[PDB]
Amino acid sequence: KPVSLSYRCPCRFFESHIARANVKHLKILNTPNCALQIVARLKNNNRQVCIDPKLKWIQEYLEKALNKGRREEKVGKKEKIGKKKRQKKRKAAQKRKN
Repeated sequence: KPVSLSYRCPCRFFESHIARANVKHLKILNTPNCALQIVARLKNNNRQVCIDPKLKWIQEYLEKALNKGRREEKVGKKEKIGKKKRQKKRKAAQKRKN
């Protein structure tokens, strides 16, 4: 492979052999808009490593990661998260009664 300019994400390219039974505390790194990085600590090795996002057991975990890396895609319609610019959208829930 030729040497790229300086494109680099927090984690380098991940391992497509890592197992769920071989991994410890598992986290996904929120990159620049990079390939979501599954950062894992190896259960036996103790070493930090990244899991391949396309791994068949990872795809399931990815769903979890998708629930983590969620932006203003819906957020229902009663929750006005609040921004610091413009805010031309209005999500009101003035019917507080339950």
